[PDB]
Amino acid sequence: SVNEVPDYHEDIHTYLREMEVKCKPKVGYMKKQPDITNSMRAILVDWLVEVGEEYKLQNETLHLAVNYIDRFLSSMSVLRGKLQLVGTAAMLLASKFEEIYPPEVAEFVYITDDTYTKKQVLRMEHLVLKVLAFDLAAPTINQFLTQYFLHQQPANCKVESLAMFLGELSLIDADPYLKYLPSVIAAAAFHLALYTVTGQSWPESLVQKTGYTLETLKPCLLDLHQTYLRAPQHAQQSIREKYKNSKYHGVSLLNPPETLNV
Amino acid sequence: SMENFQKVEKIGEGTYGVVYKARNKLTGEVVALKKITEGVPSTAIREISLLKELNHPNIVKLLDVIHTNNKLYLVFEFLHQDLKKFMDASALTGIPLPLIKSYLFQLLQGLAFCHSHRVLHRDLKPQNLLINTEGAIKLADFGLARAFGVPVRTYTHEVVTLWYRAPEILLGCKYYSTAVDIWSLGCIFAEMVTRRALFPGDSEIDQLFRIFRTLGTPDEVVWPGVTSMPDYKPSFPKWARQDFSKVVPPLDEDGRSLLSQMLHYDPNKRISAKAALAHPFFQDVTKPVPHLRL
Ligand SMILES: Cc1ncc(-c2ccnc(Nc3ccc(S(C)(=O)=O)cc3)n2)n1C(C)C
Repeated sequence: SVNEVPDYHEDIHTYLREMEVKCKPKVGYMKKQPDITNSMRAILVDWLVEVGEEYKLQNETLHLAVNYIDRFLSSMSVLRGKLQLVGTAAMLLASKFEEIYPPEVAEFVYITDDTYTKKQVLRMEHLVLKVLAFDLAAPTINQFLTQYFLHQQPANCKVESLAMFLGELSLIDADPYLKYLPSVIAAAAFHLALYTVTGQSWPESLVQKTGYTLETLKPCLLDLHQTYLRAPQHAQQSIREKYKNSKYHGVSLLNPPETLNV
Repeated sequence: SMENFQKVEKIGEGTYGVVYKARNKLTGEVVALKKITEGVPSTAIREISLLKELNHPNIVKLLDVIHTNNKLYLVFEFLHQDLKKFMDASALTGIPLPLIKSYLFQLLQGLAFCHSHRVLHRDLKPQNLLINTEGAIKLADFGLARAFGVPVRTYTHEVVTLWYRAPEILLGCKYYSTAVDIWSLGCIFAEMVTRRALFPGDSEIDQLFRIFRTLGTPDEVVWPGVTSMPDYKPSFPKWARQDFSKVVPPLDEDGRSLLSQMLHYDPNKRISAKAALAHPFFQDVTKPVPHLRL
């Protein structure tokens, strides 16, 4: 269908592969932040997940906002009392980029419980645009996932939802997931979802599209499997809650496989 | 910042803001400056973020963004006029066919590059297609553009200036894609030949009926799924499809073939910009300068 852009999907994929390397956050940044930690970031991202539920935002919007925050924090030292202001301005920018109907700024002030003023949010918006040099069209896990889903034989809604869920879980933990590119996390999430639901594996057609094999995907895959196995006990639960919904075929209620048999 | 720019004159104006011609005092470069609540508007965020990625000879170049507490200036390479002005200035000459062909070829290159980079333009009217004195034509005003995913996801409905809007938008389809932009360029190709808008409707229903009167009212055979579309009405008059040679009489056989593939009802069958580049209409394409002073 033209909805799958047959004449452009390969150009687009190549382009996104090229951009994900250029838009890549600094793997080591959190060590160099004097005041914030991986756990404060996990809290912010989980809060953004809820904000997205409350305002019925697209998953793509969430992923974009996390990309902005990570890129921002890669050069800008931020105190803990200001982390949520960065995150709010990021979600605002992501909404204006990606949503048909972004929430208004007042709504973004209101969900911080008036921790910050409208003026602070708008000043932060401009700072984030300046630091990112307006480079907002970033590739996400989601953009690779939707292309990978076209290789299913045939389409399985539980596989799709579960792959999204796993991609989303990766956003919460900077360690380990800052070290993996979006295309790779999506590939691991897709393989893992497909295997959990159908018993099948990363297809040969996606080896041809991406150049990735279960061998190149193994490190990410081991990380993701652990994250999946431990998800019920993680301090942050908003993604598990969200993916209970029938919108996502209740996939967070599925049991992870005990082993991968790689 | 602005100390190096000397404004020359106003050239343009819509909701986005205002555009001036200006000059860089140090380099001599002539530019267009576009000067721009809920903070930075989404149209400017989209325009700037998308244009930073799109460097191509048939896409207007964004040179700089000057970002102040108070104001935002976008600095573009200067082009002399829009295609609308040029069509009017060519009133009783017509536009020579080598120029029409060159313009369409360039527009298709610019568009294919947009689509290859996951950007839908969504407002390809002649006012957004800019020409210079060297024979170039370029896509401009990416305020209404969007970065798409593969496959596409529901986006803003009722997009595209009405005369240039594709039937799948007019009929309210849940999804639309790259084919919307090809529909517009098809309308533009016709218009370069006649100097008159092909489908000058005044409402959505009148736009549809004008389309139907020229191309036939579509049915399941020509366009599967059409009778199930959200705004399709089984009461729609049934007009016969009218010989393409009557649609744009001066067009030869190759021209007629390409126009018909750009104005195909089924967005699945409509030609892509990339494939159109190889159409036999362009066998002899060159890049002449425009025949009039700009
Ligand atoms: C909205 C916008 N953003 C940037 C431009 C833009 C960029 C570069 N060059 C020009 N030059 C120009 C435009 C129109 C005319 S006209 C109406 O007098 O024929 C004459 C010169 N414009 N634009 C255009 C589309 C106004």
